[PDB]
Amino acid sequence: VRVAINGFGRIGRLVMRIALSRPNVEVVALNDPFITNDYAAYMFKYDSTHGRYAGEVSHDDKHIIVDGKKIATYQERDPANLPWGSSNVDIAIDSTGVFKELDTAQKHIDAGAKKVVITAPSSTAPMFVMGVNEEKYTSDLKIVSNASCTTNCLAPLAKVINDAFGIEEGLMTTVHSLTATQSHKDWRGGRTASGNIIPSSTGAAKAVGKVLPELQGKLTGMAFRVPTVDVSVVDLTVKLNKETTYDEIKKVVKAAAEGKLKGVLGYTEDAVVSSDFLGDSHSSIFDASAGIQLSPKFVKLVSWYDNEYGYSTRVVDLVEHVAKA
Ligand SMILES: *[C@H](CC(=O)Nc1ccc(C#C)cc1)C(=O)OC
Repeated sequence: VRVAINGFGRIGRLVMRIALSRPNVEVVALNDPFITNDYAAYMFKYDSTHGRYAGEVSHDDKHIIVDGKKIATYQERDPANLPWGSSNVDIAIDSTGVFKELDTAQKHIDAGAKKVVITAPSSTAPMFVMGVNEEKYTSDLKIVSNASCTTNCLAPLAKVINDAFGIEEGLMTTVHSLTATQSHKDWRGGRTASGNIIPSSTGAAKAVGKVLPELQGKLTGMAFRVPTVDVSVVDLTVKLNKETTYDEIKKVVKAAAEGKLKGVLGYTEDAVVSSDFLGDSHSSIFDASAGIQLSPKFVKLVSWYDNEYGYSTRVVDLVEHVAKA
């Protein structure tokens, strides 16, 4: 599968690291009008949290070069100008977060790509979360969104819990890290991040309603942003339809993690802390020891996620899936 990446922020760079390692995915091109090839190579080589790339990185006037593989580079403000038809780009991965609707992501189709994968939530493109609703994709949909990293953490765990015990209602808190610098629409967010706990909204709990229609209207929540490494944790307080015990929840989650959700949902019982998940490619790692059940239908469930790395692995997953179709 021949892919091109638009945008070389955190996500585009990690999607590229992962796609270089996928045997059936070939990275053909990169586009980003705001950086030069030498900065792109620097940014790709170094990462404060996910380590130096274990391989050789350089560049020339027309490529970024990774372990010898030359990857053509472009600087187009308008993706309609990119040579995707000429380059034979099967799937364009858009990680700019600005061409994230059906009419704007269309530009990659116009430029010659067969399909587009938006690495950001979308109001108009269909949204897919691996292990939740990817079986619902059909090969006539040409533009799709991988939702958000918090949605990717919550939705697999919510699906498992709802399938086994039913969710009547749930309230979610995410203790959310500073990913990168991501302030006149959000006053709390313009305060110094570095020493503060900063409450914030989130649409993650409601976007689960898109990929799990049966949970529509049954979840909401909020976030506390903290100044830690790029690993966050979801704190899900659910009212259940059916009585259960915490050991039963553990077995159900563990079975899904070892079975149908292998590689997407993880499971631990160790005395973990957030930095133990830097680089973890799961969407959601259930922390069995951190959760707590009060009564047979009322439980707090806890799940970790590297908010860049698991998401970016799911992106390349969705790319292969959309291609396998
Ligand atoms: C996952 C990474 C991420 O969570 N970025 C993020 C989201 C919300 C806020 C706020 C307020 C800050 C940073 C991702 O990129 O999904 C879109």
